[PDB]
Parts: sequence; C-alpha cells; structure tokens
Amino acid sequence: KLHKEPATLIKAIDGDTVKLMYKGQPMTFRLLLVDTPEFNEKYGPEASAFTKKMVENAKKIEVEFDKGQRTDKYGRGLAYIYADGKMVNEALVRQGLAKVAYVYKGNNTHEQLKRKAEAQAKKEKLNIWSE
Ligand SMILES: Cc1cn([C@H]2C[C@H](OP(=O)(O)O)[C@@H](COP(=O)(O)O)O2)c(=O)[nH]c1=O
Ligand SMILES: [Ca+2]
Repeated sequence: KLHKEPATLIKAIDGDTVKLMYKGQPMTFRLLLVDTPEFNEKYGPEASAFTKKMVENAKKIEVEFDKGQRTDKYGRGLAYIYADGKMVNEALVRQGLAKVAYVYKGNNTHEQLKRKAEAQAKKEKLNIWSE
C-alpha cells in the first residue's frame, strides 16, 4: 500500500533531514519515525555523517510517503528515504544513531520495523545506547 518514488540528492543536511529534488522541485525532507541528535549534541555529528554517506553514495534515492500528512508545519516533506533500496530511517535506528520518535497515527506504517531495529541497537549497546 505504499510506493517508492524517484528523487535525486541535492545536499545532505543532518542526521534526519536532507535536501532532495522531488517531482523536479527542491524540497527538504524530514525522515519519518526517527529523531537524530542535533549536530551540536552527542552523536549528532556521527548521525549527520552516517546519513550523508548513505545518500551521497547512493546510485538511486527514493522517497516513500506514508498514508497521512506529506509535509510538516515547516514545509518539510515527510517520508521514508531509501538509498539503493535500503531505508535510511531504519538504518539510523539500527545503528543507534536515532531513536524511534514522532509516531503520529496514520503516518506510522513502518513503526514496528523501527521498534525492532531500536531493540537490537539497544541490545548491542550501540552509540546512543552505549551510555
Ligand atoms: C518527524 C516529524 C516532525 N514533526 C514536527 C514536530 C516537531 O515540532 P517542533 O519543531 O514544534 O518541536 C518538529 C520535530 O522536528 P526536528 O526533530 O527536525 O526538530 O517537527 C511533525 O510534525 N511530523 C513529523 O512526522
Ligand atoms: Ca532531530
């Protein structure tokens, strides 16, 4: 019931935002269901680096909207972002560089996938969970 749509990287921004060209227009995308620390914070630089490498190295970036709101109050696109078929959102959580967060009803299709990744990152005491 969700579909992957094409996009191209404009520029990495931080752990959980990225600038993409979508349907030919520049847009800042905020990754659904996750929260990375701010660049100024602990693991913030590492979250930024992780996402940056992931999208910069991708041959193919895809955007997948959920069933609900597609833009937030700041005009940012809200999507699951994939790099060569791998979801950036889930990968950050799996590596402990993001927490599952901002789970609003109707835009939560991938919630359970994320929660499973967080549990495994927490079990492995990775990054954020190494405290
Ligand atoms: C991820 C996400 C964030 N937001 C809003 C809520 C938060 O509002 P406030 O700015 O009032 O805190 C903000 C969190 O984004 P950041 O984590 O990028 O700051 O973006 C949504 O509305 N929907 C979403 O799916
Ligand atoms: Ca954040």
